[PDB]
Amino acid sequence: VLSQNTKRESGRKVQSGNINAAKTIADIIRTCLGPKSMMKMLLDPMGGIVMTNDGNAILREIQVQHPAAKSMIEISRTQDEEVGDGTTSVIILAGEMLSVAEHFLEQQMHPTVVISAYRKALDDMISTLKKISIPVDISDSDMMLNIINSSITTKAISRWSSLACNIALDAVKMVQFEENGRKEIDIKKYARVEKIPGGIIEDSCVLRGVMINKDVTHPRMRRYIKNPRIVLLDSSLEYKKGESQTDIEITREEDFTRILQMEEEYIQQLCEDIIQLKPDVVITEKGISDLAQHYLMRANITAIRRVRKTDNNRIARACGARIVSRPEELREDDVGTGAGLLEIKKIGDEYFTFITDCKDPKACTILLRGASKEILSEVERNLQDAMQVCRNVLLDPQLVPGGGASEMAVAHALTEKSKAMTGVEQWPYRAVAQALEVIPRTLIQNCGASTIRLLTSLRAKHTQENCETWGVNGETGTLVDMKELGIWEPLAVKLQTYKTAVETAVLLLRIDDIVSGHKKK
Amino acid sequence: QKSILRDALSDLALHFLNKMKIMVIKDIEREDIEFICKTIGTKPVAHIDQFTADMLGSAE
Amino acid sequence: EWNDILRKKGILPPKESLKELEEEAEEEQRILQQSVVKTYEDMTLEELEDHEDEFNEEDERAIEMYRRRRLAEWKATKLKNKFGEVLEISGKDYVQEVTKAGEGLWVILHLYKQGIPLCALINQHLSGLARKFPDVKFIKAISTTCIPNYPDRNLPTIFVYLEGDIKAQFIGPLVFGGMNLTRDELEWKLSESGAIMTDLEE
Amino acid sequence: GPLSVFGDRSTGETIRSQNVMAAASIANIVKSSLGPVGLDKMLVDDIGDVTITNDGATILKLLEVEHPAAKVLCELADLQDKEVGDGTTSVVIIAAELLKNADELVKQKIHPTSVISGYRLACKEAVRYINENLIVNTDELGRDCLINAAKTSMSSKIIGINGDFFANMVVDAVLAIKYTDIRGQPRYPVNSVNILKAHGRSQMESMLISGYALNCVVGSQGMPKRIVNAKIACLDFSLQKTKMKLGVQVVITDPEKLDQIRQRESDITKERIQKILATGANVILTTGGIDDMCLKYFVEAGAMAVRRVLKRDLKRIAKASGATILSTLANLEGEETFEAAMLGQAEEVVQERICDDELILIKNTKARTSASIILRGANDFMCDEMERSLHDALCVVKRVLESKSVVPGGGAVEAALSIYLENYATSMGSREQLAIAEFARSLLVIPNTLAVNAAQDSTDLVAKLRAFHNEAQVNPERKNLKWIGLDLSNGKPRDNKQAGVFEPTIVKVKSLKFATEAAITILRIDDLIKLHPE
Repeated sequence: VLSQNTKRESGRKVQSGNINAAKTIADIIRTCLGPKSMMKMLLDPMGGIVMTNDGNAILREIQVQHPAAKSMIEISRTQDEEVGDGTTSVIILAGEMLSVAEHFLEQQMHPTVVISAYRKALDDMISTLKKISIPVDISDSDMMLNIINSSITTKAISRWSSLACNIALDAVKMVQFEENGRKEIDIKKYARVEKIPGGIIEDSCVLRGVMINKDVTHPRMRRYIKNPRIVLLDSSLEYKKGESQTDIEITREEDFTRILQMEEEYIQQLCEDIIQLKPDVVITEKGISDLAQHYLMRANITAIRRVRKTDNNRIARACGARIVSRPEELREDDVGTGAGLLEIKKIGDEYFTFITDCKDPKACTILLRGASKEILSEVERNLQDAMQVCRNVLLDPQLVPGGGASEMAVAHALTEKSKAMTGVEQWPYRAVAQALEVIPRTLIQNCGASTIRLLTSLRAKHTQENCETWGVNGETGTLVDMKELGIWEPLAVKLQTYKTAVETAVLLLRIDDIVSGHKKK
Repeated sequence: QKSILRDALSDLALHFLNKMKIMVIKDIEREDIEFICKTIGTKPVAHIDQFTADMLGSAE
Repeated sequence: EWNDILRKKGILPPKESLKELEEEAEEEQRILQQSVVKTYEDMTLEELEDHEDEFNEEDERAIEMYRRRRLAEWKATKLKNKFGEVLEISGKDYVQEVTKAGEGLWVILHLYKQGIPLCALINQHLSGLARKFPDVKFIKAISTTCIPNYPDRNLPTIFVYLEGDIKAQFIGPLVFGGMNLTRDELEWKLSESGAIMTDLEE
Repeated sequence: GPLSVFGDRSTGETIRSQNVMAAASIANIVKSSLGPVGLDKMLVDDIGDVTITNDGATILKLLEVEHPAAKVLCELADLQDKEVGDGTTSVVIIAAELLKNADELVKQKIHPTSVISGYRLACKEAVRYINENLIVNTDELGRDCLINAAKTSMSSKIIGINGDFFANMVVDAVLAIKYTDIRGQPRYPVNSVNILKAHGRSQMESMLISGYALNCVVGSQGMPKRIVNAKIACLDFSLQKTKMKLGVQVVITDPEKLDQIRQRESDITKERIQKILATGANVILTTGGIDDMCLKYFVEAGAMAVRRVLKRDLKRIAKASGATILSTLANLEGEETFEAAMLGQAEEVVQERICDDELILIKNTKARTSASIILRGANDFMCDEMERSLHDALCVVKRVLESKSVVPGGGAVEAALSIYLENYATSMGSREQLAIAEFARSLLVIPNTLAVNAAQDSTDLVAKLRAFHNEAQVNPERKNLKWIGLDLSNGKPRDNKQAGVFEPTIVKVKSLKFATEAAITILRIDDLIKLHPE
């Protein structure tokens, strides 16, 4: 028969559990968006201490028994990887609109017509969003700082935006590059995020160069150079142990001292081959013996070893240099230049190499002076979001007004097209359209001010044109035009949020059977 | 024939056979080879010096 | 209510029990998590070659002491690497190595009749093992000259001796039968004899 | 007693009844995964893995089960899947129904051999009828039957809402794969199209590569991550510091050769590197790994190399690119060399980032053209659902192109065969006809169930369908009333061929065959002995 510990359930209870868990999870992270946001705290299963207010970064930190919540977490990380902001937005949209679907499901409905209503609904509202799409040129720095401040308005570090926002844009350009003249690339892995504890927020900014937490490898080397000569090697200077085994049979009177002489001579010849194209700094990820450094002290090289592989990539990209593997292949074109300034400064109680670029960089490294690793992590996540949106606007010069007004605008548009169409799916259609504006009521709750009157006035104002930009002012719980407030969000972000929430709803509204307790095979 | 302690087939020789367009099958059990001798009349070759058409058969 | 009043007075129902087992198990689970960092500096012998990713401070007292113990360990282990070729001594001397073979040194006393792929593959596996453990005395020979008219249906029989005491036995192919038998399984069996400490899946 | 101690025994129709017990049981579970329209079932492992599935065999594979007759049903479903892929779900249902029916038949005390022979002959005649009268022509169709069959197949799947866009996609990765593997009959293989996931943008814009894509990332980033004109060379020979072999030893007397050999071992590697590179090859894909120095020589030369290729991937790349698999630089002569008769040629190679990760794209192989798909999933589990869906669709379309003759799927064939067989089993004097006749009634399980799964009154619907089939078979002029089935969306008896509900004939043929064989196998048992465990 069937095995013992396998429980199998069906009927209404499974969808009941699904919708209840969906609304539950949506009812734990509601109050974190808009200017009025309330800063959450959570503890990792390990025992760490974190605090954040953006969705998936913390929703990754929950273990659950029910499957639907794991599906929710996967949706959250999908949104995190795709857009990096408004993570809570898609979650709450999915939860509220599933809640709307629930009541309708109770009333004799079957999921086939429901999912058909989703497909037609999403098609219609995406088309409407295309209609209301307006492009704006991306060549203005003031625009980009405005959008960064709009995004960070949901974040508590908005205080320093005046400087901080600008910092973001800097990286977005000073890493920007294109392979062979095409396929423009902006690598965040090349935008290494380093944070030095202590210091005010203002002292933190992007440096037109590369930052590494290392120091000098020998006291008697210069600790400052204006223009060093850059070479990168990927082989150790210590004796290489070959591949096979020989076990030399010392038969004659003496070969051991001869062996040591040959060893030091090989080291000498390779080191002098390196010196042949006179450098000023040699950098390598491998360890180095004393003899190579001693030989380099005649050439006064900086002699830095044991660097990180991605750090090698970043430094090479910034300098524009190349990477060698043999001293013998050393040639001219590989040695890049652009090291406008080099320092080894003692910061706090740790050393850091300060190479400052003079020429064009194609990779950035960040100094982050703060008060604690958790706050620095917060600002790092938020600046990552900043460059994310900056590059998103770079790729697509589209904008629509922020503050959630477009939700109600497209809701009214779908209302009119539901009037145009004929069917019974118009009911769930308009219902999920009403689910769309869960955001503004959430914003009002964050404000804690009057709700119904402003909601109704907003609703009346948006059923006609000329008000689509006009939105909800969360600063003081009022209604204003967004042509002047400044909150503006890219088209692709809201596109992805809409698609993600709708597809999650479509996924969660098909199951009929659950079987639990089976074994991996 | 299936071999132990030693590879009955050589990778370099495998490429050689691939170049010379001959089917290569190894790891054949010790016993039913006589069955094969009874089946298709083939006879074993234990050394390349032994090798001769006398231990080679024909097939359709 | 009534049950807990019972509990204060009597023990006729059991329901408050066994809630300490999982408690202690979780306590030990959290406790055992510091063993990874307790011996981080106490296991690797290449950490000196791991400069610039292992150094934060050098107290030069316990750490030079660690070099001293490490070098003593290394010299002790590499002074014993003397083997690696299975050898064919004769039956005339046999009494002199069944007994005079050194105390504290394991002896894998292999007996065989060449010709069967069983014995040939076993000889191959042990010879290859000699390349890994040159601290183990391997012996191979023809059992006929070791034991007179020994039954040829009782090969290959593995013998494990030390100080003339049989510690492990593996008699005939009844425990090695099959060409599918491999390197690691032989090493596993000899480890199970108590001579070697390694890890294997099965 | 019987001297069968340390065990357990059973007999009688009771155990035969118990033979029904498990079998009919496993029917109910899958009772909502039928043909064109079904509902998915949720599975949770002990680890807690979140998994969804919509077709019966794949569902049951991940599930524990006992009463090895249930293993017989499991393996019959596995057989049907490996044979067709679609229609593999109904076999268990019809098997359980047939088992119950035959158990009742013998409850009326009929010789088991009688019902066995009746079932065998009924299956034979019904397979003949399927292959004769109840197929719909698709050979005359072109580029439309493909989409119709794909839609009918993946209709139960979650994508059909936009599956049209998908269907074309999938089939357009197929129709260009026309090669004569047997040199006299071109055949379309599977695994010739790679299915790769992407959990970023929405599925409605799924990607069809007019070329080839593989999960490859360049070694170092100083290396060119894209090239607009590439020469491809594929090696099954891994590159690293050379060790000759342990069968060859090195021992010298003068130590004046340490530098000599310790340079020579890599001199071999780099001279081979220059032999490959000077020939113009720009793309190098080696199944094994490559050490850093070789990649450094590459970035010096500006050529592109990717390691850790999987063997079948490399072979299919070389097939598409026109490259030649190589496993050593040795040639017809012992002294090794290199040739350019193996320069795989493709228009463009790029390392393109999708979500947070990149892979290698190959465009317009300058020998022939291949294809692959990048699915735009939502979360990993619906990605798993879609990839299973696409794999099954690939199997079904392979069947379709192997046999351009289609039976109208869904379950109209069930009532059609019921009517046909009920017409028979009435022209012979053997009581077995009763058993024979029963076979027809068993066929009536599949369509009815759908309407119950569709919450429609299956009774009247199948009554009308069987009336149409009855008049069609008693009136061959009205035989064309075999062009009416049931519509699952509205409970309408309507022209099935009009909509396009399609499945290849071999599905139903092999379904009958396998179901009858397993039915005989399991009805054969009417006793058991147990042996106590260890």
